[PDB]
Amino acid sequence: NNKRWYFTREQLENSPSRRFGVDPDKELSYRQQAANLLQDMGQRLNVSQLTINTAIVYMHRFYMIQSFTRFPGNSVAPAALFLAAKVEGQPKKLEHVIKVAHTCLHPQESLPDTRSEAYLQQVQDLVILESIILQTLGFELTIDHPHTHVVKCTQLVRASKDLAQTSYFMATNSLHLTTFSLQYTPPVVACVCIHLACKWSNWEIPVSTDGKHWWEYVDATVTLELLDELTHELLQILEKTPNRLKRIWNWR
Amino acid sequence: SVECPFCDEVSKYEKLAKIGQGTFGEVFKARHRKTGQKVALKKVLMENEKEGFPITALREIKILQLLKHENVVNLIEICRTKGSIYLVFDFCEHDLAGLLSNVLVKFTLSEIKRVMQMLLNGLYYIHRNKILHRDMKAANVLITRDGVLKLADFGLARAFSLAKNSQPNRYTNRVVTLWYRPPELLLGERDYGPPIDLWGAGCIMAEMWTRSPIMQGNTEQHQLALISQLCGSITPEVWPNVDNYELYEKLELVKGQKRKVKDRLKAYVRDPYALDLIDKLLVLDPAQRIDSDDALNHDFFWSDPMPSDLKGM
Ligand SMILES: CNc1nc(C)c(-c2nc(Nc3cccc(N4CCCNCC4)c3)ncc2C#N)s1
Repeated sequence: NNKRWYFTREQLENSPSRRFGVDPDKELSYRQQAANLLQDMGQRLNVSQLTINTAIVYMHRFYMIQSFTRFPGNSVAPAALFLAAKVEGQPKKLEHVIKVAHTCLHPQESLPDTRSEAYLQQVQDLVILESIILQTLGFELTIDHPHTHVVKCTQLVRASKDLAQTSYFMATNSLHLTTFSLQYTPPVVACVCIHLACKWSNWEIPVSTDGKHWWEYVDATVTLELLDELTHELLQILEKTPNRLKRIWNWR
Repeated sequence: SVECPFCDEVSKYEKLAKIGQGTFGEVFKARHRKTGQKVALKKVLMENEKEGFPITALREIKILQLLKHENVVNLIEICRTKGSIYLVFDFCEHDLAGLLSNVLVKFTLSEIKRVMQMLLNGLYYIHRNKILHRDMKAANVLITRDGVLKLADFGLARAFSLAKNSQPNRYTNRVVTLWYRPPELLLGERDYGPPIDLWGAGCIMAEMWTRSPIMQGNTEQHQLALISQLCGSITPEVWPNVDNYELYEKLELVKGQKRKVKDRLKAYVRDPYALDLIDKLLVLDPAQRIDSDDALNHDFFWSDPMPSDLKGM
């Protein structure tokens, strides 16, 4: 139903992985790395950032049910991306996804003879995994992403091409870096991204003439207390991430 | 074996009887083992399917999940097997193709009105939600034991979108059963929309009296011939710019024909309003063809005898 894929913090501590002894910190990486592998493959497969984001959410959700100890991220990412491309209508071929995943995971290694038994096996493994993903997610594949909501909001507040692009950037990075997707509705995450991008640009959105703050035009539930708590959490991890901030840093 | 909270084994249902031997995939009537709830099972076919789970099935599932309406069949859940996959639907007692092909079964004008009303209402809903059904036919219309009509079989359905930028949509031309297929498609259109479903609505409406598909072509050319013998012949006068399919010439369509829609059906139908509505559904130019909204407003639904419930039968 509606609260099915949103979890309390307390629920996030008791994840399938913990259960099997994976520290919270360790688990987080595992996620960030899967998101990285997705981003890398997706770019070479030439699929949209939207499709990559979809596979990332699939991955996030998958691991609220399954454990990294049983299903390693290097196995799941390709299957997830394979699925997300089919769903987002940018289908990429099974053999092609296999190839690209191989070079990413094993840059030096040499692709197996497609005639081989070893290769036929990995083809079959991807298909099996896609099916385990479909079933774990219970066939719920339509994903709402913050980005839809970002665009709408950043137009309504007449942000510069720059501010808007920075907010879209925050959105994409929230998926790679955080479990916000498992906790907050996309529209709320969109507000968090726009807020942070403002802070980072020194931009301030003028309080409407009604005395209503912008986010109130966006989500009823949202409060500034929540926004500051969240932008802080997001900014912290951006700071840990080598070179990420450099990308939005005003070098002048 | 592995954690699977949200995908139940289909064994929770007990198979009663096949009910779809030759219509697409195998379809079963079944019974929930605890509650007795009757449902329909459809297995997802895997005939290579060398590309994992069929992209076609993903599309249908996505669409079934989106569409929630009294006149649209309801996907309850998807079940695994322990390997296959099944779409589980609420069961519907009747099928309009069946009821119509049954000499015992009889409709009053009042009920026929009601049927058309529900059908048109279902179309209005799916279109409003940017979905084209693409397989309008009697056999894909169901009716529940309580007389509620449901649009079924979204296996060829597809989302659509508007314009844009003067770049035409390039949707698939190979859509819709031949007998129910609109002129546009037969003339090679790939930038079509909701009007194709309404053409089908027309064919079905007429079928409510004739008890048989009005235009049973054998090939596209035969179909186009039949359509011309009924709706007049395809003329840039009748259908502005029709002349610009690279298939206008190749078709070499008949050109003496004049519109006989109301004359040829005059016999069976009788009711003036019914004939008028059918005439406005079976219009050649998709752009002059009535839409579900206007159709629902048509005097056919607002004159005596007013539309009534499906009692008995
Ligand atoms: C057209 N393909 C279909 N798939 C499903 C799952 C269908 C369906 N069918 C019923 N009940 C029902 C009752 C009487 C007859 C039939 N069939 C036989 C005659 C022609 N072929 C198809 C219809 C089916 N209830 C719910 C669903 C659903 N979804 S029909």
